[PDB]
Amino acid sequence: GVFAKRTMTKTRRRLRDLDQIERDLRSPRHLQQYKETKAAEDLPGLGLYYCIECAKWFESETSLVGHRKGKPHKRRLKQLKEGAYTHEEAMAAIGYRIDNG
Amino acid sequence: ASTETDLTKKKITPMGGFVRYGEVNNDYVMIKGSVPGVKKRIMTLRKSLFTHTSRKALEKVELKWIDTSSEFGHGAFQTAAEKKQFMGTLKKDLQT
Amino acid sequence: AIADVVAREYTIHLHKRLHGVTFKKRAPRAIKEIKKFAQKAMGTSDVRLDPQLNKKVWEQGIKGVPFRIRVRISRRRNDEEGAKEKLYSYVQAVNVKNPKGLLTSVVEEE
Amino acid sequence: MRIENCFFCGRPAWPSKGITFMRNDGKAFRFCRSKCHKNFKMKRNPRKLKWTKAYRKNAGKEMVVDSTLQFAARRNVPVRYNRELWQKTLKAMERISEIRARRERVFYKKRMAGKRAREVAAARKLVAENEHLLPRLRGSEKRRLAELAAERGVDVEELEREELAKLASKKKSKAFGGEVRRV
Amino acid sequence: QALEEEEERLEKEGFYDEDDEEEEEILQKAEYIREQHALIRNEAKMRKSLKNRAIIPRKAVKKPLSQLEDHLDQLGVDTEAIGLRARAQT
RNA sequence: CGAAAGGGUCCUGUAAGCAGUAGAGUAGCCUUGUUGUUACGAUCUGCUGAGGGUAAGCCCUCCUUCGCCUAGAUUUC
Ligand SMILES: [Zn+2]
Ligand SMILES: [Zn+2]
Repeated sequence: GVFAKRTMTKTRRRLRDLDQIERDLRSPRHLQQYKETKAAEDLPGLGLYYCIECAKWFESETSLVGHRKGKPHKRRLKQLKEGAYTHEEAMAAIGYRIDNG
Repeated sequence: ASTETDLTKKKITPMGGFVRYGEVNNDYVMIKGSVPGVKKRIMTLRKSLFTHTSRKALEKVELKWIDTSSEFGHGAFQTAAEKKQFMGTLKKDLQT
Repeated sequence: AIADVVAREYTIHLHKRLHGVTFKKRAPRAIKEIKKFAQKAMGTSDVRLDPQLNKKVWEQGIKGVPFRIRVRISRRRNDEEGAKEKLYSYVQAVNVKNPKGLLTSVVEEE
Repeated sequence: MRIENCFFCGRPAWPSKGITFMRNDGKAFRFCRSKCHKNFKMKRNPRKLKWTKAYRKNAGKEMVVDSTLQFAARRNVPVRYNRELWQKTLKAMERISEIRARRERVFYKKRMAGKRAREVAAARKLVAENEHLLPRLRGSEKRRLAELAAERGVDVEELEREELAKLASKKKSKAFGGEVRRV
Repeated sequence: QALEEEEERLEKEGFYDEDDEEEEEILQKAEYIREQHALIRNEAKMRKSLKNRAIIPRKAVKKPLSQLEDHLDQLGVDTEAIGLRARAQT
């Protein structure tokens, strides 16, 4: 069940990308900038309960724990284990490379 | 349709031909912008009635590239050789 | 040079003739296109369609007409007395493996 | 100007083709067409979409380990312009393209080696199961060839093989139904 | 120069080299069998309308002697040696 | 000129079928486990950028086939 499926693909309804989520998992600084672009008082649960893999805020720790048992979270985990598509892999697909000397 | 910086030996006709026209095998005029007619239509080209007043009439044009990809879709290749080189060997190539 | 009584096998490309037709009219329109095709090919305004050919046209309902169909058109002599036309065409469906990739071919009388 | 490549599918991206997505972390994504752009907006994986160079490289259907693929790179250290160097670069470019085409054909044939053996085995199994559907002579044809053999003193098997060859040469298709005679 | 030397070495080693009538015959026979299967399936599709109606039983339909003789002749049976005329009712 | 067909150009996204020491696990037979084995089993991999469609207002084809043709009727200082 997706809320308002007609306008899911609009730019104003865009969700966070998987490579950005991978960078959030690798480096806490990048996650810190992403959380700086938000306001904690408007966040669900005052921004205390956050799943990095789903890039999602939850209203309580019980809600976050219950979300971890669902298949969307496991689908995100499987996608992250397979790896996110990046510009470097796009380069390697066509056999291009960067020459820095 | 070749330029001094694009050294591909190719003609003005796009890949698959001009849509609903065919191929341009004669001399052609390339006009900036758009013209009142449609495809296949007779065009009358006239000399300007007055001496021009703009610098655009005085500019000399240097073309770097002319598109010859297919206009029957989202064409990404300027020549059939380029399409074959990007695609690789197909099943019918070994079948032949 | 061509005799009156003659049978040829054709491939009719019904897709380009039914392109854009209203869905409840596609199969009757295809029947009329087969009649018009046979009349153009044989010169006979009297065209008779085999019921198996009608079943083949209506095989997938009113809007599921095949893209290509292989037919045999047989120009024959109208032997009935007081006929308006001396010749007529009879159109049958042909059992082939694949209607694609076939040329027009004259069917042997024997 | 230069030829770019599509981020999603890897096709050449000539000027004024496709669309570029500017992301707020500083990354640009060039797409060659609306198909690639819309699949990106739906967050499909190019590695899983089988029509992409990403999938083909992940599946091993593209030649990747080859010496002819080392000559093209994004040159971040520029070279002072030299007419002889540019002309010899053009000649080397043509030669590299020819050698790459030959090696790609060899790679594809190495991929498609075993097809003949698999198809021959399938053909043998099908024939062994359906020998009764093979072309044969009619009973009346066999009768008339037998009485021709008796009349002419010839080999009945010889006229049978000749008629089988003629029947294989002459191909005829069956037509459904038949006309009903009018009163 | 290194690429050209590699090309010469591969051409000497036979990297670009390129390579049965019984196999051709059995492939042609299998193709004929597949064509016969397609024709049989087309016949079944023509005669079947099981979504909208049931097929009339074969015992309720009189079979023409000419069609039976033609089918047996195509199968390769001497119909004159068995005498199909005396069997057929009128 | 028409109808097919072939080639090109586009659109989709990898056909049917077969096979596989891929497949969570379950049940049998015995060497009672040593891919033990056989059977089933979403899916995965290979054959396969394959299959399908392509002018209906896409392009090319004296040199790929089959057919058509110097009419008929009406009228005119
Ligand atoms: Zn989660
Ligand atoms: Zn693309």
